[PDB]
Amino acid sequence: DGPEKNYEKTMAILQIEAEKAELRLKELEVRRLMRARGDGPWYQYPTIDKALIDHSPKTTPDN
Amino acid sequence: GWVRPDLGELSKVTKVKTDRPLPENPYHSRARPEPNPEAEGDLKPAKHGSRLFFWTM
Repeated sequence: DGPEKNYEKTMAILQIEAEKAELRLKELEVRRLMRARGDGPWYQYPTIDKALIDHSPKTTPDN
Repeated sequence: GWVRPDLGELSKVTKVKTDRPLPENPYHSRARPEPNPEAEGDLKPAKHGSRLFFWTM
């Protein structure tokens, strides 16, 4: 095959691999930022739910 | 001029028409932390698939 085959095809290899390369670098730093600050969808750890608590009046007043 | 309260009658829960204002913050609670950034958008295919090592898909 001529050179337009391998040329445009190798372009496709490089562009796909470059976007994959930069997405990886973003993911490493995004994962770091999420684990450090915690303001993210993932890396969130379980906390006790409020609905378990009871608001009904108790025996003692001061509660 | 009194009446002996019947059994169970005095234990009835009752309503009191007090004019005291409601305690807005009885527990003296502070401001609460804002929720995490919520999730939105639609799920699109992962760009370049797995993107793990040499796996092209």
